[PDB]
Amino acid sequence: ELHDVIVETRYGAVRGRSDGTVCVWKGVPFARPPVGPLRFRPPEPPEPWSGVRDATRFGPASVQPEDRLISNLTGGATLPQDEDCLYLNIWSPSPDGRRPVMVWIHGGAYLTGAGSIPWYDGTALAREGDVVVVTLNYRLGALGFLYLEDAFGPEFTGSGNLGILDQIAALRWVRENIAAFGGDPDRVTIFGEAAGAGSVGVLLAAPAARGLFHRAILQSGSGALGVRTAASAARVAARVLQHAGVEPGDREALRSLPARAWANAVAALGPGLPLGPVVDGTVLPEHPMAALARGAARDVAVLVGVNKDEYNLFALQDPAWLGDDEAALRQRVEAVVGPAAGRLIEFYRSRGEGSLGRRLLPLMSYAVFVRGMLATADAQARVGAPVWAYRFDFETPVLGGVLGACHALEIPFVFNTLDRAGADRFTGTAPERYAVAQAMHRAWIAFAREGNPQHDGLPEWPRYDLEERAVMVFAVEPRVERDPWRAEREVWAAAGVG
Amino acid sequence: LHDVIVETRYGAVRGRSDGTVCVWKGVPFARPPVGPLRFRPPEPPEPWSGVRDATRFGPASVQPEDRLISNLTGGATLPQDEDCLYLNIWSPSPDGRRPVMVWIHGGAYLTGAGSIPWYDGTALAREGDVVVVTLNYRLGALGFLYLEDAFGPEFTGSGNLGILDQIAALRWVRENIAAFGGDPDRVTIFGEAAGAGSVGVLLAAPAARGLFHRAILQSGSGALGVRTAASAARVAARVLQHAGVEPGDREALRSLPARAWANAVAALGPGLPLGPVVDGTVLPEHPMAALARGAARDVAVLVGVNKDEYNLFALQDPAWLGDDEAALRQRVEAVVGPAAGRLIEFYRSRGEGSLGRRLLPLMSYAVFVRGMLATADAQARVGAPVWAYRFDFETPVLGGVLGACHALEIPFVFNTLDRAGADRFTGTAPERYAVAQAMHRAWIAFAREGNPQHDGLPEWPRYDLEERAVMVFAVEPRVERDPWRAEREVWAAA
Amino acid sequence: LHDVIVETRYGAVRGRSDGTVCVWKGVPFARPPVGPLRFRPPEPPEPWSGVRDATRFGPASVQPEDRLISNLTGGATLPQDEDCLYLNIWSPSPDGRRPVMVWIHGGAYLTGAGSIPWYDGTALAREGDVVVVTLNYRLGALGFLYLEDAFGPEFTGSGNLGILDQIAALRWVRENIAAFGGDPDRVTIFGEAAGAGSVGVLLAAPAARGLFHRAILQSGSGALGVRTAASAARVAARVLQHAGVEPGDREALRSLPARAWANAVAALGPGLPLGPVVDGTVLPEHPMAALARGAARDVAVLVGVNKDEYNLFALQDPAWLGDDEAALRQRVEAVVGPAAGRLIEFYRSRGEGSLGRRLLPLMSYAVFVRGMLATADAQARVGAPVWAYRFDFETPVLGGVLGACHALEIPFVFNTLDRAGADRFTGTAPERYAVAQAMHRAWIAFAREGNPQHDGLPEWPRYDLEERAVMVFAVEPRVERDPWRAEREVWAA
Amino acid sequence: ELHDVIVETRYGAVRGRSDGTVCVWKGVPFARPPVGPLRFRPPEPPEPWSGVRDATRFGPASVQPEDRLISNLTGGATLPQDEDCLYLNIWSPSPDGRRPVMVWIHGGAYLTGAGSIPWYDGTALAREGDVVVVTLNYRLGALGFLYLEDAFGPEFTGSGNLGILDQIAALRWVRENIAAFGGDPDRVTIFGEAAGAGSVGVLLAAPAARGLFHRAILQSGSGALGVRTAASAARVAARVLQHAGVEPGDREALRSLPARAWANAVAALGPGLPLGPVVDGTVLPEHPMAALARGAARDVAVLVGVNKDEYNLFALQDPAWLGDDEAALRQRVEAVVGPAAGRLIEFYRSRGEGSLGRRLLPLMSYAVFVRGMLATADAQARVGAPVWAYRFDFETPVLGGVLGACHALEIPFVFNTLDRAGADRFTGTAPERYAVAQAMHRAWIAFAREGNPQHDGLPEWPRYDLEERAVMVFAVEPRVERDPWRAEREVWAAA
Ligand SMILES: Nc1ccc(Cc2ccc(NC(=O)OCCCCO)cc2)cc1
Repeated sequence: ELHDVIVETRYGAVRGRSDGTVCVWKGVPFARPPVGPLRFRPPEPPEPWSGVRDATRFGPASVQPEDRLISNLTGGATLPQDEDCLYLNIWSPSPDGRRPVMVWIHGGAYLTGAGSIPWYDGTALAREGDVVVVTLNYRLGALGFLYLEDAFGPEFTGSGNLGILDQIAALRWVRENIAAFGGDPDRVTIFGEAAGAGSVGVLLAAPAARGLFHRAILQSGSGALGVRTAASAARVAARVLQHAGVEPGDREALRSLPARAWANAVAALGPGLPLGPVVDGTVLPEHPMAALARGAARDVAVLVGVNKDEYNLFALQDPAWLGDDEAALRQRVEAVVGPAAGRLIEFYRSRGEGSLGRRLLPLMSYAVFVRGMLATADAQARVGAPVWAYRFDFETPVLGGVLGACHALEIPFVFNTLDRAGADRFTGTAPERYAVAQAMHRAWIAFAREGNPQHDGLPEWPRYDLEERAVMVFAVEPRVERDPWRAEREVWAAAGVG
Repeated sequence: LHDVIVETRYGAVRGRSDGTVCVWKGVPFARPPVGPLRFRPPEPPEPWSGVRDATRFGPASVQPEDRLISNLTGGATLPQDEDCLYLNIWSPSPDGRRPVMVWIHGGAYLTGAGSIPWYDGTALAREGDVVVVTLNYRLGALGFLYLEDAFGPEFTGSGNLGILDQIAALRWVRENIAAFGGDPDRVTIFGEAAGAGSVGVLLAAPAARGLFHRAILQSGSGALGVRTAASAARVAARVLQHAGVEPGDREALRSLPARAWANAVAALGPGLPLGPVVDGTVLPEHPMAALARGAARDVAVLVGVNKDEYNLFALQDPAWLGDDEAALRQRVEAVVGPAAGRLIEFYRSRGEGSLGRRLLPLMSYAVFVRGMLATADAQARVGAPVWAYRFDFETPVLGGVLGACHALEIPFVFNTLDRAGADRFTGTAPERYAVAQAMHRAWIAFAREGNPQHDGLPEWPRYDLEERAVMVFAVEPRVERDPWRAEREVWAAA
Repeated sequence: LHDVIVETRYGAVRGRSDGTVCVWKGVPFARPPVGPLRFRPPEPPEPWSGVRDATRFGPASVQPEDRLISNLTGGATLPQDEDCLYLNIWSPSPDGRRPVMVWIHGGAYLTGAGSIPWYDGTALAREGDVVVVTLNYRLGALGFLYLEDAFGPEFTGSGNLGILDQIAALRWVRENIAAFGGDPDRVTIFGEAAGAGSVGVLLAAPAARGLFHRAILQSGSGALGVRTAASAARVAARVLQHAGVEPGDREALRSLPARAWANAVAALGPGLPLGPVVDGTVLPEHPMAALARGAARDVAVLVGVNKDEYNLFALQDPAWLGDDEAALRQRVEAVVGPAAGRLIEFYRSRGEGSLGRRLLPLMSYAVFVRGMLATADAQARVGAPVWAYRFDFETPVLGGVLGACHALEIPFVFNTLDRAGADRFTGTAPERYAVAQAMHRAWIAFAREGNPQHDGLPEWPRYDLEERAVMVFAVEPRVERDPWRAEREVWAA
Repeated sequence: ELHDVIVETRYGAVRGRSDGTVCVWKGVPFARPPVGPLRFRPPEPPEPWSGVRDATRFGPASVQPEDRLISNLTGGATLPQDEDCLYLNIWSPSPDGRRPVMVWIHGGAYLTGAGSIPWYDGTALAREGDVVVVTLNYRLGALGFLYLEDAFGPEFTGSGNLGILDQIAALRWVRENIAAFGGDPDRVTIFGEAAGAGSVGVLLAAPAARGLFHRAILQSGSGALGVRTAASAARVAARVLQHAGVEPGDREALRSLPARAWANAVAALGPGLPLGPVVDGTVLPEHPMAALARGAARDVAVLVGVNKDEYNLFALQDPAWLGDDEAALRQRVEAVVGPAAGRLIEFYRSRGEGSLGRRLLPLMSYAVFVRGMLATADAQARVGAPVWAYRFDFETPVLGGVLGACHALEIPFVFNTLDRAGADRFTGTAPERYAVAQAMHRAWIAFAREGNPQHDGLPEWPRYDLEERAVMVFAVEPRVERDPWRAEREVWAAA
């Protein structure tokens, strides 16, 4: 029942596949392959081709270190990978028409992820919403985010944010090329999770990105999340360069090094967030939250949210977050909040259950996730942009119930990909989950369509405002909660850090 | 007893009437799925000259001997054939446009038939002035074998062949029920267990749209048994290996004796191996996703469970009478997996007596209750009329170990308590007859007027998110609001 | 606290006594294997005149971070250098001739040090009047990279540089131990996990013979981590490609920073890539084949495992705690291959909890339990004295999922429960003191008397094929006969 | 009538009082007063005195916090305190004779208590048992158990165990001088309750205590109970020093600070047992359970036991133990047992009857009390030391019987001091208490004199061993029950 659909981009015709209800194009190039001279340089428009370019198979992902997250609790796979990775994938109802478009930037801490990830499959989104879904690749890790301005001078300006430049390039392709695949360029929605949600925050600042997207969705991330100063990023690059063996100012060595050595050279740094968005002063002139506050996205409508137990996912990576040892927990908190650690540890210890660490995870959830979201939601209300806010409370039962409503759990609900690549393992197989999944997926569609996420599956969902801070909670029973983090908002306001 | 002859679109059929009710039995709604037609979508029956007998039941679908209730009950093995696609009609008279009740029997998608005496429509027909139809759908591998991997796209819908027969039966009812005195614009489908599981699929199924206006789900839901295509594809290979049919061998697929499929499927073991599959054609999406979206907003639904669903299965596996900690824990994990430990902890503390007895509500909640409650709330949110029930009448038999077990409610709705072997299942208590009537008239009311309210019952509000009123079937009937409130939270949270 | 000066064959070294025990730290037993000495067999240090400080620990071998244990211990980054060939001596007095216990640490041949606090020999020395040596050996590529094909004949034996270092430390102990209060002819070698894996190699290795009279194997065997020459070359070729050293590029090989080798090992991926190699010289044949022939017929053995070793590795991979069969099948099949179907079926029926949790014994048996019993069988069959143990004390951490996890016995054996964050590893139960003492004292009695029996324990029979008696450590010590009889049947067939 | 009886200690003559059946000396110093310079120093033998010293009145208690848990229920007045607190009290039938000696080390969590408290009154034991009874004061709180070896350097080594050192000084005094008061120095039994029992357990680990006792009784406490590691005590000492306003290395601040200020600083740390015996590596070379496991007390014969509802006393402090609030109860349990909390609560909830807190109270009894008893008892049996186990099941009916057989209830029973001020309120007024007391009062007497607690008022009382795990139950009808804690020992060990 699968049939071909052939469409011509400005650069060339591509052959994709349709069953008559949805068309899918995979591995469509939105930029020139960023290799050789183009490596550590911004994306350029793709080179034109004669003939019909095959889009039946997914394009190779950016060279990345292995992430246990994909392998351990998802069957997942080791992603097929290549330095020539600048490809996008399209799901759309029909090439005739002008449907709203949803543009997905994946997370994974700026080190991992792909648009091709099975749970990001756009078949359900395209069918349900009468919308177009695009997933794209952006350069990751050292090849994507190494800040070489201090190390290698002006020729590497913007090197800190080349992945962001990749996301900008893909958005330009959407505005330039999406019509051929059945989309409307004036109703484009960008949505991302984790590092992708960070990327959306950065995109919201970037003057270069302006006018590529009316609406943005930031899931389990914010413009604060992972963003770096030029100096901090310059030091990281030197540590990275040293593992690579590349002396600063050595152009021959930087091109010569194998891409896999670049992935490993970052991997040697150790667990955490070694690379992120850089405030380089060109691509990112200022901190994204600073630009957010000044009103850069006042015209843009934004939907932003977090999961109830955000940091709990990382306990799988770092098992100390289960122990009761007080000294170590302080050390982890110190890195997050610095000198204010003493004040916050005292507050959170009283609340919650279990070991001190179990009670401390909400502190971590707030600092990394909730603080960014609340700042994001608050900033928009002042500037007058319509904004809606959510918390994902659906809890996976696997691994004892320690995870709860953890980081990355919410993705199958938005994409309606519960059945995709045996997701049930991560979230469980409870029948109620379809209802909440349908509630979130249709809300996102509703937001992408009319700038209002309301639909019939959900109770009346009010706009987020400074006064009442209404939050829609996705759970087995959805409800709207006003200022749910008020205690957390105020304590962080008084503890010097918020 | 006088003969009654009716005309279907395909031919005349001869039935029987006692002057109160007319019964037509083994009326064929589809062509025999044999030879080339085997493992293929249902086809219209071949026209016959003459008046075809509708006095005798057709053969049942080929089945293993389950004997779960039959060992307790007087019940005996049904005659079986692959040519089993027949429906049975009881009606007061062929004249008229009465409300129609279409019954989907349970048995876990693997056993049962419309010919089972418990599904006799005489009582429903006489009391409520409706036409009641009972039907056969294809069971097991011949009904539900997912062959798309083995033989490719050509056998699309193999996963849902039994549901397609139900649709064909529903299409037949629109064509022919007028001839027997039913109104095709008033068709209600009602089922128990796997029957109810099929009912939830029908609310999703696009091809079923407009073949019915109402649904009744007993001890089952569209959550029950439904599998993904990948999950269904793996099950087929195990059945084929026991069958000894190579994937891609069409001749061997046809050459194989029909009985071999029952053995091949049965050898795999207890569970819900086969059920409706979310293949994307018959079932485009999981049945539960359709309920939330409001696909069944048109349909008035009556959904419920028995008070002690899981006790029935103790007849094969007797641990549930015991206090033994180790055995009960392992059983819980098989059904609910990672939540078992904590779930066991919550249920142990409530109630009295043995651990198994305290644990059985957990298992009732996992298998049956969860689907029923999700159905009602999806309907409540979209505002479709929904009523909920719990059946609390318990059987005295077996020392009361069953209580209000799975499948006990069947004679109560059908007013067939005095049918053979029903009382062995239900006991012979005098109080049971009023209980059967109280459910029965609310069942009749739901088909006839869309509201199950009647004089025997207290006021029964529609199910809503806020109050979640549920009618409790008991010697003294009462509405209980949000009876599952405490249990709802713990499954969702930690 | 006073300085103590003690004279080794190579030089004077300055230790310290609290009045009860004397400790020497950071005593060099070989020339630092740097520069030209890098990737070469260990050589005795150049002698020095005068007094060197031996109050401070030597540098550890360069190693990847052990996040799994380091989170539980909390320890800062380990000071590390290619110049890492140091051992540490605990003695009641430099005067005397006591039996000697020489410790080889685990860490999968890439990580660890003698400087790790759990291995502190004071409690054994103070309680047992024994000399304890803890040592560092070259780790990772600098210890175990097979370079014979890649860089030619200068690197004969390069697979076993870390094993050669252990022998060199044992030679230095032989000549110099009398000076530290040891008897150079009463030496028991004991290790855990990869340390016991080296012990198994030592029992097999011809050159090791006579450097030790007794062996203790905890959670390890001569099978552990050992690669055929063929397997080692395959892993070795990968490392250079990661490293960016071309084969034959000798100067780049010597010039490359030691940290860069460790990064290259991490790039190969998770597992046990590096280990002792059957090069035909250091290891003429496989340790288990040599043990069966009688190569270690002289050596007396105490051999054992913990009850639930593999639970620890579930922290890295939660699939073992989860029910996801395909990953578990991929995980189980990779070590046992075709046999896993039945084994997975065999284990599935028995036990409690998740499929992976029920499957966890399968991995424990494949990696540890089988090698232990193979080692014990050979020593009994050849006529060597051998004793067998199982450690059943359970950690309460992480909801008690770890149970008697891998390495749990280490604080009990050394009686280092008081050391920082050991109680985090072991919990706060008082019973542990009594369990530690049972482990503590029988380890002492095996070194001193050659028999693990002591008055606190019930009758401990020698492991033999007839009864297969194994002493079971728990809150109440008991002997269980043929405890794995059921599991032995299934694995063979 | 009370008339003077005069005996001369090595340090001088003492004037005590005889009723013609029992002689008592109060306020006898076994060490020079640890005040000023002697503060934070090991006890020093008293300077000898010429003359007849007044021993008619009890000596001052160690400076200690107020007690309300039992003091409010019974009615105790505020204890007289002074930094000069090192005094002991002797009960003896006559200065003539060679009796066995029972020396009592009181509980109070190393912060409170005294030997002079009426419940420990030794009159009945001497009169009934022909034994010498000594009760003593040891420095408490900050002065007793602060570990200053790290904070203040070598001069304060062993400061963590001064209270333990105070007890040792008294035992030496007993060895040298007890024959003067009509006792035998080599037939000495030490006995202690709660923290007192901890002191007895700890003393078994300490080398100097060896030979100062021949037998030991540990009641509702253990060598694990309250004992802190060198780092942990250093943690508390650092917290104590900050609260005190004493800079590390400032001896002037250390000496100058008022004793109450030492008590006030400790209170500010918050609820629990901040101070306790320290494994300093001098006084305490090893953990007492390690010392038992090594066999250090293999020759010492021990009698050890617990009460049925030890932790119920704490219900008076915290009503949650009567309440059904799960979240609050779990946090108190979690603080103690950490990761192990969840499974044991399931086990404990599975057993028992009544409220959630009621089911969680035995959890705290076993963790804090029962497991410590068993570790001591189990260690003793292994080395071949004679050991005996008991359980006291008599329940107080006060405040609705919710306390049951609470912690410390046996104390008046052991001494047969039920009529002493404030004891009837704690035990109730049932007639059955005397019958249970007589068997309990006499069992301690018989063990001290003969090393065996057996006597006629009790049924045949088997030695506790690992094989049978026999435990004598004291009740209105006393009975032997075997392995009464069987379920807990397995569940606590196993999973
Ligand atoms: N991913 C992975 C899988 C299996 C193994 C097997 C293994 C691990 C360790 C040892 N021996 C050892 O090193 O003992 C200390 C435990 C590791 C702490 O660094 C043996 C086999 C290792 C890593």
